Amino acid sequence: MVPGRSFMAVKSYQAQAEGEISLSKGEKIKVLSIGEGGFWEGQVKGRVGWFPSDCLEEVAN
Repeated sequence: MVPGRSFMAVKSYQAQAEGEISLSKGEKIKVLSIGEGGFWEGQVKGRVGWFPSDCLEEVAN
């Protein structure tokens, strides 16, 4: 439900939809919105949109 802790991307992503955005391995993705399944909205070095959380991972380790 709209998390705060910034998650780090473990892999890059190539936007395919109209509201989808790309990603960058090692880039700190700041989630801003969420939906269902492994998909949610976030921000990456500027690029803010929708994308699969599969390419994202906590920043604990």
